Amino acid sequence: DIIIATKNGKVRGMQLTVFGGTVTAFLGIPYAQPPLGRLRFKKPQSLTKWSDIWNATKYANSCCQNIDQSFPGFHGSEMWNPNTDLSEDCLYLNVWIPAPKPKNATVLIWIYGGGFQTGTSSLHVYDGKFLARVERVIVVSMNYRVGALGFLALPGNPEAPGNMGLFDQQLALQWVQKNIAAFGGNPKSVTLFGESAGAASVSLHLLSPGSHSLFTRAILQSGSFNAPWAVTSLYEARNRTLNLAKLTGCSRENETEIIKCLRNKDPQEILLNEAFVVPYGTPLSVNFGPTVDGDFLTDMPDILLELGQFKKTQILVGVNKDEGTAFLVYGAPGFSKDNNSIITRKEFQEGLKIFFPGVSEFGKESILFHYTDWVDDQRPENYREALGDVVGDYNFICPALEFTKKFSEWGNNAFFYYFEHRSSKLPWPEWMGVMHGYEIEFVFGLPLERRDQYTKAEEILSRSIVKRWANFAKYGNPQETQNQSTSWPVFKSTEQKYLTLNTESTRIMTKLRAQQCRFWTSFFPKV
Amino acid sequence: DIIIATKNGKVRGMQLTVFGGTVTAFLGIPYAQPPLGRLRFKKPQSLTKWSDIWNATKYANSCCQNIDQSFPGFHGSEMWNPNTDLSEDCLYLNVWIPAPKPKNATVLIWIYGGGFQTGTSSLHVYDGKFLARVERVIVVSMNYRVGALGFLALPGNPEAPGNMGLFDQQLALQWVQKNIAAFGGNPKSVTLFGESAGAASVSLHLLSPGSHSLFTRAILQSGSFNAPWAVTSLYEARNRTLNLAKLTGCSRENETEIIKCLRNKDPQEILLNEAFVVPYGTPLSVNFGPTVDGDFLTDMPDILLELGQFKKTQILVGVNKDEGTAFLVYGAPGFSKDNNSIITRKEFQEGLKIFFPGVSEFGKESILFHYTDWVDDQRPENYREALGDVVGDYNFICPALEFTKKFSEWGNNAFFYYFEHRSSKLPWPEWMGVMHGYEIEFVFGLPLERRDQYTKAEEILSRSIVKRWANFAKYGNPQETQNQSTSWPVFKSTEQKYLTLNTESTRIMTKLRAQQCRFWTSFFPKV
Amino acid sequence: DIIIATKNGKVRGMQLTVFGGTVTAFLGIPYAQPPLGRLRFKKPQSLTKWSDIWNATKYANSCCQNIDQSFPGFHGSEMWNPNTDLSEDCLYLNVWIPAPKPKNATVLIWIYGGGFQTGTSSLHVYDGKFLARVERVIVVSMNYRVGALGFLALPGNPEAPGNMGLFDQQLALQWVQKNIAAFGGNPKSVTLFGESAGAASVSLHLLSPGSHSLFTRAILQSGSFNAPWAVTSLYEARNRTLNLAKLTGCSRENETEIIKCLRNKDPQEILLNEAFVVPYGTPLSVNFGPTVDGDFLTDMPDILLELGQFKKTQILVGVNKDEGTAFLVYGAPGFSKDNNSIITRKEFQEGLKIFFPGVSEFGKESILFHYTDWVDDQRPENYREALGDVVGDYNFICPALEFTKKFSEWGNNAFFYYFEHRSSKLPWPEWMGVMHGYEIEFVFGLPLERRDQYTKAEEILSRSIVKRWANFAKYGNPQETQNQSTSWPVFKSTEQKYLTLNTESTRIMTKLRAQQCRFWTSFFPKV
Ligand SMILES: *[C@@H]1O[C@H](CO)[C@@H](O[C@@H]2O[C@H](CO)[C@@H](O)[C@H](O)[C@H]2NC(C)=O)[C@H](O)[C@H]1NC(C)=O
Ligand SMILES: *[C@@H]1O[C@H](CO)[C@@H](O[C@@H]2O[C@H](CO)[C@@H](O)[C@H](O)[C@H]2NC(C)=O)[C@H](O)[C@H]1NC(C)=O
Ligand SMILES: *[C@@H]1O[C@H](CO)[C@@H](O[C@@H]2O[C@H](CO)[C@@H](O)[C@H](O)[C@H]2NC(C)=O)[C@H](O)[C@H]1NC(C)=O
Ligand SMILES: *[C@@H]1O[C@H](CO)[C@@H](O)[C@H](O)[C@H]1NC(C)=O
Ligand SMILES: *[C@@H]1O[C@H](CO)[C@@H](O)[C@H](O)[C@H]1NC(C)=O
Ligand SMILES: *[C@@H]1O[C@H](CO)[C@@H](O)[C@H](O)[C@H]1NC(C)=O
Ligand SMILES: *[C@@H]1O[C@H](CO)[C@@H](O)[C@H](O)[C@H]1NC(C)=O
Ligand SMILES: *[C@@H]1O[C@H](CO)[C@@H](O)[C@H](O)[C@H]1NC(C)=O
Ligand SMILES: *[C@@H]1O[C@H](CO)[C@@H](O)[C@H](O)[C@H]1NC(C)=O
Ligand SMILES: [Ca+2]
Ligand SMILES: [Ca+2]
Ligand SMILES: [Ca+2]
Ligand SMILES: [Cl-]
Ligand SMILES: [Cl-]
Ligand SMILES: [Cl-]
Ligand SMILES: [Cl-]
Ligand SMILES: [Cl-]
Ligand SMILES: [Cl-]
Ligand SMILES: [K+]
Ligand SMILES: [K+]
Ligand code: NA
Ligand code: NA
Ligand code: NA
Repeated sequence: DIIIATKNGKVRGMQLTVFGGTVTAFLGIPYAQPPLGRLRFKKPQSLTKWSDIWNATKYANSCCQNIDQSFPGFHGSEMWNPNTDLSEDCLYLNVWIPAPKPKNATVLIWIYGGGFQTGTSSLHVYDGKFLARVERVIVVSMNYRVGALGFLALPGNPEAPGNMGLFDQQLALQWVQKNIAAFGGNPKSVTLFGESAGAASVSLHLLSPGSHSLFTRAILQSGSFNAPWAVTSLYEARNRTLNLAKLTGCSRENETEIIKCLRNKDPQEILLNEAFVVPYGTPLSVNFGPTVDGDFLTDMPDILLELGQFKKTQILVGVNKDEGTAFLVYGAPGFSKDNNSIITRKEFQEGLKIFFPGVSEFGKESILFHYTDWVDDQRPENYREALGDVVGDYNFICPALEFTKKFSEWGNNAFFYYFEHRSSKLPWPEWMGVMHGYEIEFVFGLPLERRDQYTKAEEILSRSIVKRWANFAKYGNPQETQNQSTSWPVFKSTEQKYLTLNTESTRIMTKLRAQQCRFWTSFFPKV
Repeated sequence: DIIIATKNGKVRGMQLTVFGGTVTAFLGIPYAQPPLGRLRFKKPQSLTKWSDIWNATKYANSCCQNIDQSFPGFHGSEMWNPNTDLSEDCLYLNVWIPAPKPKNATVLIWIYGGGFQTGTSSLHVYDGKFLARVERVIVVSMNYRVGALGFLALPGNPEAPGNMGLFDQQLALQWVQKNIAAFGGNPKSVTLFGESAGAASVSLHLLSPGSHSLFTRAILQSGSFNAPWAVTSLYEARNRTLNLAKLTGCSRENETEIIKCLRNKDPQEILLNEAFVVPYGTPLSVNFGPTVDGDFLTDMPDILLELGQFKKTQILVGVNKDEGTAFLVYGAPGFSKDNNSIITRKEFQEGLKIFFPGVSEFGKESILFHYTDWVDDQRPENYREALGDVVGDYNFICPALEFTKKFSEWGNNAFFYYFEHRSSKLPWPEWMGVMHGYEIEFVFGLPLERRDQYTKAEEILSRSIVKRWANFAKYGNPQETQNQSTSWPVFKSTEQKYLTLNTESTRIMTKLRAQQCRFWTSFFPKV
Repeated sequence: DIIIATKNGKVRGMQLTVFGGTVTAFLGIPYAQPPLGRLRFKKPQSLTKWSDIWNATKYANSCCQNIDQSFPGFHGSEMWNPNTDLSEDCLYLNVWIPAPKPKNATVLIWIYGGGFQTGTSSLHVYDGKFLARVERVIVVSMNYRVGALGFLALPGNPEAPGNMGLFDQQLALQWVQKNIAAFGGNPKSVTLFGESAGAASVSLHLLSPGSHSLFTRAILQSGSFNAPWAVTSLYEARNRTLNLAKLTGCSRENETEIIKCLRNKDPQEILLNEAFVVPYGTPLSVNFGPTVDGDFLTDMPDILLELGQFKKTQILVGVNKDEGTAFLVYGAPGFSKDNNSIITRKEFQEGLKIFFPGVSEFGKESILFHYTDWVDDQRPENYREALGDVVGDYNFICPALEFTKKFSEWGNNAFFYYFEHRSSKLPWPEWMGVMHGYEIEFVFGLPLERRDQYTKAEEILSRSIVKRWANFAKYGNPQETQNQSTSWPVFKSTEQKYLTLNTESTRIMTKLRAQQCRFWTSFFPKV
């Protein structure tokens, strides 16, 4: 029976057996007033406090969200769907601590991705028990609001100010500051890590004055706020809020009246209308996401990045070799997870329409030109691979690299990785390669479980990643020092060294995607 | 009558005459609850407090320990045996202060060696009266628990958490922080110094967060925690604790029950069984020593060293020219302190078995290969000298040099010495050369006593060492500035300058044991 | 009527007219209990406090001291004799402030010289009214005890611990810290300046931990503690105290009894015996001066200087072109202030005996050799000039330069001057050149007074010195920025730039007395 006294009252955890040892799991601790009724669309409000013992022995409700129904029965898509009841009552967090209770352990705080429209902390591939067991760190993860319920913005209006889910994340960091010592944690040694939209969140906490003292350092897996899906302009955000009102029958003259009406809608009516607030979407559409609110974010984030206005600390940043491929089967013509998807030039052309719907003809021809100068054989997979690379380079890899250059130009140490191992168990087909999201199970140490059908080479690779992430969190330096590992150099503009993560041999390389990123970073923005 | 008010009450010292002046000695001040009964195997508990005057006019009990009985009646071994009653009631410390009472004197705190299985602060060669007299520093030394009573580990279990004797040392540093100003000491100018296991302790205080604010700088004489005898793995430590239980009839199912039973054993039964907790020992075996406990030591120390996680301050590190020779007469075949020990190739081979019992045949042939390429004469002492060098280089000199490179790579000033003077009075034979432990009497200034049969050259050498150690403690720079001495350069990786200490001429040299340490440091660990 | 409330009570000043403006002078403010009766030979004790108004309208008693009677009626010697009653009741200080009262003025604190055997703050050439008038700084000066009454040492015995007059100076700095804001001063911007023994005092405050927070920066005019007259060894100090006891009939067995007896002697009996505590003196003898007391001075000062243990701040240091000449007429044979003093080789030889009484024959021949290799003419003044240079280089110039190299090697800015202007009014004869002590009237701005028979060129030179000293005190940089002056470079070891101060043209030169100082600094000490 393990009971911890928190600031707001007692909580009871549960003991788990993990690799011949024990971890204590406190699952579903609340960290804010449930955001219901008059609190829908508002900043999270602080927790009242309880007497008696709160039982943190099961995962809580996931936040309301639309679900992926493109591949019913298929584990490759379905593993990302929520595995707890959906509810507006979802502001809870999880804590995994080593047993015996540690004395002053580093804390790793996970922020899930999902486009800021989806996601939940309770997914199997984010289970923190393995990290707590093996590295003796404490792992924390939180649910935060997503979609319109988390990001609806009528900027400047506190009834719906925008960025509510980012404030949810913030309030959970504050909970760790006030409470984690009771669990044997060091509030002075907190590292945020997150993937995709979770990585873009981590990058925005580096920018938010109110987050600066709530953590020590940051890890960004395939995401950063300068990615083109990551931040909505004030103009598109007001437009979206108003389109949502049109569709739900809540157009009014007074803006506060609009929100009042929106608070009477059932969550379903709101979720059903989210896809249509926009005239054309792509598979990467973020209809309701971070905005410049004058509160969480004081100015356009590209300006803060460029002018050095962010927390000074070390970062670890990385991407997967085939980021863009998972998205091609959610609308590009000629793609299928169930065949080899050899597409024509005409199909490639139509795919650019799917992925770059607002872009001029010239803009799209410039993409085709940069990506279809073949080298040179008449390989049939040319157009299929080019489309995946287009989508991965624009959306993930070039923004990650550019975030990393700009951040390290102000004097701090940065480490960059390129993940290139395809899981032996991936249910998606082979042409999709080393997909977006499929490093996460390596970072959380799932292949450390022998029962679990990963190869030996994969266990060893995961074990080494876990040690490098942990050494980064504790010490600021992602080395694996005992096993003659390749030493991981800092990423500097100029040399731009990065480390490859793979099962065969780990390499130091330079200037990842140099020709492609010159295209996306210096030319495409002008288009 | 000299009485000092401490935090826990009054203590009375005694006045000594030393070189026509006076020193006040407070011998046997307690600094913790005696660790008896239910306190055996636990962290030291803080002192209650007394009324009336505590008389600190004699050395206290030394901690329980096995004694060296290899050479009964021989001063060379017997001078290292305890010279006060053994008792579990042994947590006391000594203070020597100049007379008249100084105003804000630097403090030197001595930590004795003995393998973490033996040792005591009351030995003649650790008498602090000469340093206090001549350099006007205050000298403090403490008894700390050794053997299973000090280092038994069932890691994570507070009944026997491990590292108890290191916590004893810590609690004595805390006593100096709270109390030394009353004696005319500056708690802000404390230097730790220690030899062998005492030097490895000093190096672990550089690593322990709880020790960081309890001292200013560090001196390491023939020892550092990366020496292969200095730290026990969790795995060997649990195994040893359980083997100890088997032998004492204390195997139980509940671990806390094991410890409860262990607390009913007479100390002798525990001491008698210590040698056998291990399947084969060597003369350097440390059966019960420092472990990674999650408390004193938060992670494997080689990781902390490599990643720069330790107190930033100057260090003084050194070794003796023939470290390994003293050990050859505690089991290598063909050695004797009573003859010249000319050994054959076959004897050298068997000696490697004595010193490298768990090592593969290949591992041992690789030692023979590196050390027996003769230059080149057919000198009969070849194999005898090679064995001493093998044992000194692996166990002391290469680990000291590697500690020193890694520590100074993070920006702090380091000074390295090579002691090469054989005492005119050494009772051990000539082939043993400049032995392990025989600088200590020079550091404590014993040859400053003319009555004492050291040569003039030795008095002068000791006087100069004492001044360099004192200048290091007070000022961070071990120079002797008045007598046209050789200026002592800082040790940097790259140049690796060190200073030789000898009676003839003091030299600046580079890259001590460069070829040997490449062997022990980069190859041998792989074996 | 100008009345200032101090910590110890009200004081009344007087108004002076100075160059068509007003200065307020508070002369004779007490700063310690008078050191009489049982307080003779002890550290100064803090002031009780008074009611009613203390009248600070006249200079106080000067401390007991022997007087210079070598040239009765001669202004050149007599201007340095005390011009107020002598009394053991002499711990007072003076304050000159601009009118109107300034708001946060820099403070300059003057410490007079006189061999630590003589001197007083009330001399005409130390009048601070001109500096306060013209630079709007506040000037403070104090009387401090001299001779045995100020420096008698039985080291470690608080009845006569040594350095009492240095503690007098310290207690006056503390008075300025606690009280100067009431006078419109900035306790955060205090510069010490002093000449000869006063300059050596300033250099020892840079070394004393208890003085570190009592001032900001330092100016050293012809003096520093590494000069060979500036510090007495423990051995000579005990010997002197005991010789004093022999002569006064106070030899006892108990040392505290010796001091008790010494406290019954009339001050005259003590002063009369001071010259004889030593077997042979020279004209630069300092019979009772600073010692290493373990209190003011924690270790030998040459060690602290060399190892960088002193306050980190800017210094201004300088010397006069003919330091040594004033001393030749107090005992060297063949010298007279009343003729041209052309001396023979034999007279030069005897003069070395006067100035280097304890030195071997070899030591003295080595001086003759270094200084009498003529260039080359058979000029009759050769030996006369050589003796002056011997005495100035050994006693003042080489020690000042060496202090300045060592101090600036630890990173702080240093400025060095060479004063080479002979006052138009000097009453001493022409062969004595630019004498020791005759910059002081330039620093205090006496030639700014037109009524006063200095030339125009001298007024301008003084005005420029005053501005450079003031800019140094206020800003750390002794520039005169408005009148196209020669920019004063920092003194670095390596280049060793210094500035010449003269009436014609001000020059930047390098490596003052390079060949002579190599002799005194690297060879002579071995002799
Ligand atoms: C792989 O499967 C895809 C997905 O269906 C096939 O794409 C279809 O091809 C037809 C022609 O029969 C188009 O008119 C359809 O509209 C496509 N369907 C969709 C739903 O996009 C593709 O042709 C197959 N490719 C292979 C076998 O190489
Ligand atoms: C020096 O003394 C040693 C120590 O005894 C001798 O070693 C023994 O040599 C014998 C042969 O007589 C071996 O079988 C023994 O087992 C050795 N004894 C032990 C106890 O180790 C050595 O031979 C002598 N060496 C000399 C005189 O050069
Ligand atoms: C200048 O005056 C000095 C000082 O008196 C003269 O020195 C004396 O010379 C005589 C020879 O008549 C020595 O025996 C004396 O002992 C010296 N007297 C003292 C008191 O030192 C010196 O000769 C004169 N030099 C000149 C005129 O060039
Ligand atoms: C944990 O470590 C920090 C520094 O990182 C320290 O200030 C803090 O007080 C520690 N707390 C413990 C050991 O409880
Ligand atoms: C280091 O290597 C060993 C195998 O030689 C393995 O058991 C262990 O998991 C490795 N540790 C890390 C952190 O990679
Ligand atoms: C001793 O020295 C320190 C600085 O090293 C100072 O802060 C402290 O207060 C001093 N104490 C004394 C002189 O009592
Ligand atoms: C310096 O040298 C002298 C002998 O010339 C000697 O008496 C003294 O002990 C030496 N001091 C040190 C610190 O070595
Ligand atoms: C004088 O200047 C200092 C800084 O040099 C400042 O901190 C202080 O308060 C000032 N006092 C005044 C203007 O009274
Ligand atoms: C600057 O020069 C003028 C004459 O041109 C003079 O009156 C003044 O005293 C000078 N100031 C200083 C500080 O030297
Ligand atoms: Ca999977
Ligand atoms: Ca010895
Ligand atoms: Ca004059
Ligand atoms: Cl085309
Ligand atoms: Cl390159
Ligand atoms: Cl062989
Ligand atoms: Cl070299
Ligand atoms: Cl001659
Ligand atoms: Cl030059
Ligand atoms: K090898
Ligand atoms: K010479
Ligand atoms: Na489903
Ligand atoms: Na014995
Ligand atoms: Na006179």
